[PDB]
Amino acid sequence: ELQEKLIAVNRVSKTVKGGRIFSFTALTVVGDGNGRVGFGYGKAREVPAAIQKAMEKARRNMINVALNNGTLQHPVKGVHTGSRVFMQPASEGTGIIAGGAMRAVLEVAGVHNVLAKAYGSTNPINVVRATIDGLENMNSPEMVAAKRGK
Amino acid sequence: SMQDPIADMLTRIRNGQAANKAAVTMPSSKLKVAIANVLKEEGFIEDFKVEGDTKPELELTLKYFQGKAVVESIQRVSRPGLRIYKRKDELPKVMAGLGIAVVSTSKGVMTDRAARQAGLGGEIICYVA
Amino acid sequence: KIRTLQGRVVSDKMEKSIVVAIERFVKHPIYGKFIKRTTKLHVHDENNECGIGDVVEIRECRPLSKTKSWTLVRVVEKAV
Amino acid sequence: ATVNQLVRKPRARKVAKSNVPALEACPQKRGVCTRVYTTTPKKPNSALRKVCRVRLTNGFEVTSYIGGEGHNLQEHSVILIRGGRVKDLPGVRYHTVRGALDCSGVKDRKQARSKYGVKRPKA
Amino acid sequence: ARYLGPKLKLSRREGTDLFLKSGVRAIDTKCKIEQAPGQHGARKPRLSDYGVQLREKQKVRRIYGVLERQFRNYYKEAARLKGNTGENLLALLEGRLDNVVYRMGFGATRAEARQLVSHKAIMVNGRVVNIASYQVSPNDVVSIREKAKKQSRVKAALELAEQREKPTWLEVDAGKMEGTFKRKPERSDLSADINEHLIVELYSK
RNA sequence: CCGCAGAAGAAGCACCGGCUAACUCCGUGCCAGCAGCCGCGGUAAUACGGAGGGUGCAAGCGUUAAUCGGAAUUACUGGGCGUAAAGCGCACGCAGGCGGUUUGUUAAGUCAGAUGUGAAAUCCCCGGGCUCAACCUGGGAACUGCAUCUGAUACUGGCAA
RNA sequence: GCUAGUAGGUGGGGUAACGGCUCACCUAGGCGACGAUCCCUAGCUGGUCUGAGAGGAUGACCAGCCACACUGGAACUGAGA
RNA sequence: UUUUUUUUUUUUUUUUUUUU
Repeated sequence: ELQEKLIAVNRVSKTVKGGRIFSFTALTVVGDGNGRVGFGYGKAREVPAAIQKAMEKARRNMINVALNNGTLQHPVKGVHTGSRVFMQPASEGTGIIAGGAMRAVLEVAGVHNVLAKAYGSTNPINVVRATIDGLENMNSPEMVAAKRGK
Repeated sequence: SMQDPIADMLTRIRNGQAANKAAVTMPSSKLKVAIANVLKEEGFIEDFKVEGDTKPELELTLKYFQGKAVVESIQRVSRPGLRIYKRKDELPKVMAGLGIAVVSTSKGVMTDRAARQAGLGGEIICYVA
Repeated sequence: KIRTLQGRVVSDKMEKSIVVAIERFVKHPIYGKFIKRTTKLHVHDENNECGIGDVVEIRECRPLSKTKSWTLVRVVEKAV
Repeated sequence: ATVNQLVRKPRARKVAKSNVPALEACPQKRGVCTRVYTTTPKKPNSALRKVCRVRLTNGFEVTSYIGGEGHNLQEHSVILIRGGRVKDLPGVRYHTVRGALDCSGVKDRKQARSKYGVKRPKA
Repeated sequence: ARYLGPKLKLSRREGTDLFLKSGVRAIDTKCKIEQAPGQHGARKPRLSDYGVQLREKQKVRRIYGVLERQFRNYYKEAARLKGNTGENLLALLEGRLDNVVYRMGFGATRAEARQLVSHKAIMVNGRVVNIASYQVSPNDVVSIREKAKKQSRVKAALELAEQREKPTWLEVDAGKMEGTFKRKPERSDLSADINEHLIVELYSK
């Protein structure tokens, strides 16, 4: 019962010698509703073939996000070249008021109380890369309680 | 480091603790040894020792978990003359509730939580998280 | 209940007066450095024992002439 | 891609370049009809359009467009002034909502409704 | 000023099994969903990420029959209130005077019930509050007045609601026609099929 | 409020691109023309200009004179120095900024309190009187500072070493 | 680049009460790049068109100031002009 | 780090709608 979505695309088609060339790309996210989120890229000679190749890569493992219960307990750094980025939990009761530019990557797991819109860049790639590569850097309750105990 | 007493105490626990060491050692100072104490007793470090008693050195067992610095999210916010004195209910309450900060006031160096409960404001040394 | 400032003797002209002027301890809402601007501490001296070179304590008395309120009390910082 | 050439006109189709000099207070004003003209040979063969000058104290001389239908917009009048310098007009930097006084403007144009202020026809 | 009709035109876009006309013959067989309700574009329409919340403001605006006026003046205080968007807003439209009387069965349609309440046929504990945005809070009471209490339309409701799901949030008498909300409506069992938070997120776009 | 007498007596403008929002049948040839960022018209003009229908909404509907929106910008509270803009070839000293860090001591700033100010309509919450929305309101609070004093000592500055 | 009774003593005089507030006088003392001269441009407050809000901004409800009402300067008469 | 075998060649107008 995994959930499977696009986010972004290119027009990617230029002049040459010689006439014009074109391509078909995709940036997609997948997840599993108990807490697991992931992401994958692709390309083809054709539209859905690129989406296919992209989602097939997105189906890889999916990071179990530290949720307790409907949303998550630390601002884990999504570190990139300035995105910064962080998200902010809301008090488990009001919705996913996140940036529609990157909301996908948390609605594929049904994370119901997290907000923050597109902080330092007007580009959905900038934040969607920044997040998954910094979500792997999360800590469990039992890990923050070893870090401040044993 | 003398341009900002006692600031190097928060940089050195970031440096060594990123840099592969379970250990760091330095000369002691009028606020640092109380900070070392609270960092253990909350558990952000594994131990501290103090050594050469009549003119002592100050030594902390950094917590080299996954090879990454425990004090990576840290900020030392009060600076020279442009101090940060805050009232008993203006105090830090960070990370949506999970905390914390380390302060100093009319009973010593302590956590912001333990300050809020004693009902006192103070000198905001650092946001530990 | 005296207001006791810590005055450098910074001018002498009058047979029974001295100017002990230091910074103006009444503050205002601003950045975060000390209140380092003067106030005119004019003082009816008579013993003249503090001369040029002490720092003197003082207290609030009548302006027996042109707003010259204070009198001398004791030497806060001796002779240099 | 050489920006000094490129910036002038490149792909927009409203093309923002509008030249609207002078200020000295506000744009929404009263404007005396001063002295009528209908002179000046141009490419748009402008017909019956008496485009006059206004005695605005602004640091140079200026002119206004006739702003709406109705042929009498005499030299003794004093109408309202507003921006909207169509590509057609050289020199001018305003048009006019001109049915004040005795100059009337819209005559029996039932379609004009909220755009000029006219009443209903025969329902 | 609340739109008046063509009332089944509202169903031909707001969708299936609405309260507005609950009762007889029209339901399914002439509200044309699955047939082709908008025939010309029927071949390949689309939606929008915002548009799909917009049709759900429309759900709430037309199923209960309230103005753009009221949608703003219920949200006005919903920034002071303490719960979810579904409590803060959608519950109130379910329990304003012209809506609660339909719910108990003092009228047969959710467009008839408003006309009734402005006609001085209903009271609140004595108050003939035709100001039908007035909202009837729990354990205090709403009644049809004496000279209108079993008056034809009422029995065309009460004999027809008898075969259907009557909610527990409110309680009535079906033989002397008076009642109240016995608790606050709950976003679980409020039985409106709506995603009750869309109508305030629609401000954030 | 209570009987007669009748749905009777009570509505419309933008318009319709795309922005929140519904589209076509036609016109005149960068005509006449809106002109806010965009976009429209260069004989096939989706909103220029006419018309058919319908739409957003209903004592309302577009739009206007200013200016911040979204947009993060004069930043003790809030900052960017490869970029827009961005450590100025160069530092003789005159004032100025930071003056090495701790003992014994000190509390003026630090912080908490007791007591005063802010009669009454706040902001922020409830309970109600009118049929009632409103309105009319009463009740509950919070006000950094400044005053007068009781303290608690980790900084800010000092004092003796 | 600003002082003139202005800066300090002398001591005469009168303010309910202070003082170059000031005369006369003996002497030249007072300020300044830790903003002295001098002008901008303005109604200012509790509030609030708008709130994590800090900024942009208005001063006009009630009054609080003023300040009038022809250009008014100003004395008198009145507790109160 | 020697790199002058002649200097010049008018404006257009291409450009298969659109949300994804």
